[PDB]
Amino acid sequence: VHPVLEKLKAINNYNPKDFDWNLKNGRVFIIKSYCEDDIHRSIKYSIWCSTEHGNKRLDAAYRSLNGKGPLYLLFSVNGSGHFCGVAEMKSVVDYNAYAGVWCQDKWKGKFEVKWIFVKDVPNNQLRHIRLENNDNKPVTNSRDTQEVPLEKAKQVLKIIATFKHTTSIFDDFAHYEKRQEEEEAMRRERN
Repeated sequence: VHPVLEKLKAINNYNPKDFDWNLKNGRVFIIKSYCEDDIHRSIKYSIWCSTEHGNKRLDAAYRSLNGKGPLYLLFSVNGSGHFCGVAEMKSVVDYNAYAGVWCQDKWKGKFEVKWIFVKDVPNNQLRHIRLENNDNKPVTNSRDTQEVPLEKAKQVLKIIATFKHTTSIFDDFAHYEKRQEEEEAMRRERN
């Protein structure tokens, strides 16, 4: 286990056993990430960034929720065929600061997150749940920042929370540490 990840696991409480999936209120959105690298950076730095369109949608929902319930984010890397975890949105969107940690280097802005679940859940465990707000297409064919209606979100979160996973993005944390070192070395060589 890479020492950087060991410390993150020590300071956090990933994959809790008492998560309340029977949401009484709050709101739930799908996050469709470009790349595994972004998940690694988000876990390390507890920030996320979507496109300009996606950031505005998440900011508006977080602000309208007014702290009365949680806003959860269900993450899936594009092309992967699975979800890779769940985080809670923990701040308003900052539209002006570049985070400098995404595969899409051009993205401006960020918001704070708290990672709760970090676990791979195959799409075949969720594809039967359809979203009445996306003309009843499966939740697994959603685009980035698609909202999951509350009752469907309870079903999805129950499956994610209880799934006996075998793999997660933590498995090759060492690879992404090395990629970050190289990404940073490349920027230093430019300067």
